[PDB]
Amino acid sequence: QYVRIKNWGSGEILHDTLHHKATSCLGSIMNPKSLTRGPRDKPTPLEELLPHAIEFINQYYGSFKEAKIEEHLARLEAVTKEIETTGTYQLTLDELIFATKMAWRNAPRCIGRIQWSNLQVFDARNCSTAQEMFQHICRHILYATNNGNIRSAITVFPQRSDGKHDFRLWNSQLIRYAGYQMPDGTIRGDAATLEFTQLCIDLGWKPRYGRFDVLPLVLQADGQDPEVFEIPPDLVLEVTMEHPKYEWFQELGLKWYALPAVANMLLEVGGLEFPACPFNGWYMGTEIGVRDFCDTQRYNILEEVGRRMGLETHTLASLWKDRAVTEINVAVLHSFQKQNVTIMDHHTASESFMKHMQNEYRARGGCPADWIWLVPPVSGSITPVFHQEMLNYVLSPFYYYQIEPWKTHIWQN
Amino acid sequence: QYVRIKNWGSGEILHDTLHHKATSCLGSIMNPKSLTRGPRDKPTPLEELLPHAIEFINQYYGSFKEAKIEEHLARLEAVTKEIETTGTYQLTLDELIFATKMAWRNAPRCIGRIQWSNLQVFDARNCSTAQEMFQHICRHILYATNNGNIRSAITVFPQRSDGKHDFRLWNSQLIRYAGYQMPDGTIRGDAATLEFTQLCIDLGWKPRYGRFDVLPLVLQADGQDPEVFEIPPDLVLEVTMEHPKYEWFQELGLKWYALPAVANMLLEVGGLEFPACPFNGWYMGTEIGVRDFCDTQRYNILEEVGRRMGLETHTLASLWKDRAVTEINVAVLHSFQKQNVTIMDHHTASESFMKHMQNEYRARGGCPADWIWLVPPVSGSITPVFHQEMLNYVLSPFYYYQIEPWKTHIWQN
Ligand code: HEM
Ligand code: HEM
Ligand SMILES: C[C@H](O)[C@H](O)[C@@H]1CNc2nc(N)[nH]c(=O)c2N1
Ligand SMILES: C[C@H](O)[C@H](O)[C@@H]1CNc2nc(N)[nH]c(=O)c2N1
Ligand SMILES: O=[N+]([O-])c1ccc2cn[nH]c2c1
Ligand SMILES: O=[N+]([O-])c1ccc2cn[nH]c2c1
Repeated sequence: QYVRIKNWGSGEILHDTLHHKATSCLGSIMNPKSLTRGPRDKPTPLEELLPHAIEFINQYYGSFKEAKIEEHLARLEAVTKEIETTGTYQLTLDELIFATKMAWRNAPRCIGRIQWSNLQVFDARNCSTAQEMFQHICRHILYATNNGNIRSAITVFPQRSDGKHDFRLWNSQLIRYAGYQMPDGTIRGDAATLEFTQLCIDLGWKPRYGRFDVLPLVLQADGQDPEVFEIPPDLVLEVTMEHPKYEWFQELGLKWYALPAVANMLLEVGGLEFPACPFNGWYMGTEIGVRDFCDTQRYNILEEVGRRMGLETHTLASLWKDRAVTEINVAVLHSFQKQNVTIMDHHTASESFMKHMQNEYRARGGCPADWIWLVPPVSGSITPVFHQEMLNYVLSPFYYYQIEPWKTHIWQN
Repeated sequence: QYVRIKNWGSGEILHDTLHHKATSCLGSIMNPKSLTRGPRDKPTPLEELLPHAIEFINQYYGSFKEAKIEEHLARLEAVTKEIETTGTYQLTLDELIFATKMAWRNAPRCIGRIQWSNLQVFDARNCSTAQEMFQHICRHILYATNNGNIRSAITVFPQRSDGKHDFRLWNSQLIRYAGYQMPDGTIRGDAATLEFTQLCIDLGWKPRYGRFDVLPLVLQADGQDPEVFEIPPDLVLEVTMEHPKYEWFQELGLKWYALPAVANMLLEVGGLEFPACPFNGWYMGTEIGVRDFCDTQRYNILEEVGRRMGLETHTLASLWKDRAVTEINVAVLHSFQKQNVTIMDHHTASESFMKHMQNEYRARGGCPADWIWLVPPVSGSITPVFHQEMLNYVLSPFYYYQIEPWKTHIWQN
C-alpha cells in the first residue's frame, strides 16, 4: 500500500504513498546514470512524448483548487493536436512556471525546498544567440543579487528539439572562482575549476592569475559553438570574510561571492527537455565555510586557520579541526550578516526542511530526499535531518544532471 | 566487469569486483528487512544448507597462502557426510574464528574494521543454561575491559538448530544504562532504554532509579525463558566526564561505561546461524560525546552545556550547538585518556578506515560500506570518509540484525 518512515528523534511515523509515481547498491555515488539525462540526436519519439505530455497536463490542471474542467479537456486536445502537427509542443508560460517549481519541489538533494513555491521565472525561450543568452544571464544575476537581498530565480532557455540544436551553459555555476596552476607547483584559487579554467583560456580568456578571479560565462546556443563572455564585475557581489573576534581573520584576505546559481542542469517536464536553465537560491553557511573553504580539494584553509588560533595542529586527537572549521563558519555567517547579504545557517536550514517535509507528506504523501546530500557537512546528528528516515526517488518534473558538454560536442571550428 | 569508485578528495579511482559475491530506494532506513535474519521453526533445508556449507569451506581453505589441498578435499567430504547424517554441521574452532573475523570484516556499518584480524574468540557452543551463559558473558566483559586497555572479543553461543531452541541475549548491548520515567513527567537516564528497562522490571528487577544504573543481563538459552542477572559492578568499568579547562564540567556529574559491546546480532556462516554471539570493540569518542550525550532522545545535555559555556543558546545562527558539542567531545576524549581507558577520536578513526579500505580493495577488490553509517555524526566533510564513494552489499559470513526477541517468543510462563 505504502511505506512507513520513522523519525528516530521525535519518534513520529510517516506513510509514503508518493514513491509510486517514480520512474525506474549505489549508495554514495555522486553522478549516477539514474540521475543524468544526456544528449540525443533525434527528436523525442511521438509515442513516448504524447503520454508524458498528457500526464503533465493532467498534473497542471489537477493542481488548482477551483478546477476548471473545460480549459483542462480543451488544453489536452490543443496539446495532442500540436504534437500531431509539429511533433514537440510548447508549454504555456503558466505551465512552465508550474514546471520549474515542481522540478525544484522534486529535487532530492535540495535542503532549501521549503521555498519551492517562491520562485521567479525568466522566460528566455525566444533566445537564439549566445550574445542574447549572455544578456539574459546578466538580467538573472542582477535580479537574483538584488543588492544583497538575494532572490531565487530561474532563466529558461529554448527546449531541446532535434538534439543538434541544444542550448548549453558550459559552466557549473553562474559565478565561480578560477583555479590556475603555478610555476612553483602550488595551485592557486579554486582547485576544483582547474580543468574548466584551462578551457576558458583555450577559448581565449585572459587569466588574471589571482585567488578570486570570477570565471567567464562559456555559452553555447542552438547547437552552435561556445562563445566566451566575462561577467560584468559590477554584477558579481562578494562578501569579505571577517571574524567577529579574531582581527587576524581579515588578514587571511578571504572572500566569497553571494550568488549560488547552478548553471548546468537539464529541466525535464512533460517529456520536453531544457538543456539550459540556470537557477539560484541563496547560500547556506556550511557550503562556503566547510566545503569551499575547508575541503582539501578546494581552498583548503583549515590548517592555516588552525595555527593562527594557537592549536595543536599536529595532534589529531585534540579536535583542532572541529574547533577551527567552526570558527570559519562563524566568520562566513558573521560576514554575510554584517554586509547585509542573505544567508542561512545549517541548523536553521534543517529545522525548515523538517517543517517542509511535513507539509509535503500531508499535502501529497511523500517527499523525495537524498539523506547523504540533505545532511550538513558538519554537526550532522546535531541537526534533526540526520535522524529522519527518507526515501530517494526521481519524480517528474525533475532537474537532471547532464553529461559534461565538452565531452560530447560536434565542434564547428 | 566491475564498478569504478571515485574518492572526490584524492581523486583516486577503485574497481569493485567483490560486489559480485553478494546476495540480493531504501536510502536512510535503519533496520531494513534486507539486513535482518529472523526466527524460523523448522531446520535449515538440506538443499540450501549444503551449498552454503561448501562455499564457506572453500572460502576457509582458499584463504591460507600454503594451500593444503588434501585437508581441503577431505574436510569438504567429512562436512557433506556430517550433513547427510545429522542435518546441520559443526565448524572447527579454527573455522569459527575465521568466520567471526570475516563477518566483522564484512560489516558495512563498522568504522573500526582495520582491526578485523585482531579479534579474540570465546567458544561457548557447549553452553546450555542461562546461568552458564551469564558466566561466559562475565568472562567476556572481564577479558574485554582489561582494566582500561580494551580488547576486542566475541563469545559465540550454540548455533540455531530447529528454531525453537534459540540462544538469545535480550539486551541491545552488554553494558547499557537504564531509563526510568518519573512522577514529575521528566525522563531519567537513557531515554532510549525506557521500553527494555520496563521489561527488566517485569522480570523482577530492582530499579535503583538513577541516571547511570547499569541494566541487567536478560538471558534466554536453548529456546528457554529469559532469566535476569545483574552485572557484577566490579566488572563494569566507567569513565567520569571531566573537561580539561572547564572545572564546572565535573559538576555535570556525567560519566559513561568504557565497554561498547553489541549483544543482539546473529552471525551467519556456511548456512548456519548463531542467534547469540555478543562482540565488542572500543569506543570512538563521537559515539558517547555526540550520540549518547547530545541526542534529544538520549541524555540530551547540549543546552545544559551550552549556557554554562555562556552562549546565546537562543540564537540558532550563533552556532552555539557547534561550539558546545565540540567541547563535550573534548571532555569525553580527555577523560578516557586521563583515566587510561582505550578510546579513539573520529578523525583518527576515519584515516584508519581509509587505510583499511585500500587494503581491502588491493587484497580482494572490494569492501562493503554504508556511507550513511561510516561518516561521523559531527565534522562530516572534515573527515576523508565523507568524500569516498562506496558500495553497500551484504556478503557472507555476516552479522545480521534480528527481530526483537520479545516480539516473537513462545512464552512458557
Ligand atoms: C532558496 C535557497 C536555497 C537553498 C538554501 C538551497 C540549498 C541547497 C544546498 C545546500 C544544496 C546542496 C548544494 C551542494 O552541496 O552542492 C542544494 C542543492 C540543490 N538545489 Fe537547492 N537551495 C536553494 C534554492 C534552490 C532553487 C531555487 C533551486 C532550483 C530551482 C534549487 C535546486 C537544487 C538542486 C537541483 C540541487 C542539487 C544540485 C546538485 O545536484 O549538485 N535550489 N540546494
Ligand atoms: C575495535 C574497535 C571498533 C570500533 C572503533 C568500532 C566502531 C564502530 C562504530 C562507530 C559503529 C557504529 C556504531 C553505532 O553508531 O551504533 C560500529 C558498528 C558496528 N561494528 Fe564496529 N567497532 C569496533 C569493533 C567491532 C568488532 C570487534 C565487531 C564485531 C566483531 C564490530 C562490529 C560492528 C557491527 C556489526 C556494527 C553495526 C552495529 C549496528 O548495526 O548497530 N565492531 N562499530
Ligand atoms: C535515519 C538515519 O539513517 C539514522 O537516524 C542514522 C543514520 N546514520 C547513523 N550512523 C550511525 N553511526 N549510527 C546511527 O544510529 C545512525 N542512524
Ligand atoms: C562520495 C559522497 O557521496 C560525496 O563526496 C558527497 C556526499 N554528500 C554530499 N553532500 C553535499 N551537500 N554535497 C556534496 O558534494 C556531497 N558529496
Ligand atoms: O540555487 N541552487 O541550486 C543552490 C545550490 C547549492 C546551494 C548551497 N547554498 N545555496 C544553494 C543554492
Ligand atoms: O563492538 N562494537 O560492535 C561496537 C559498536 C559500536 C561502537 C562505537 N564505538 N565503538 C564501537 C564498537
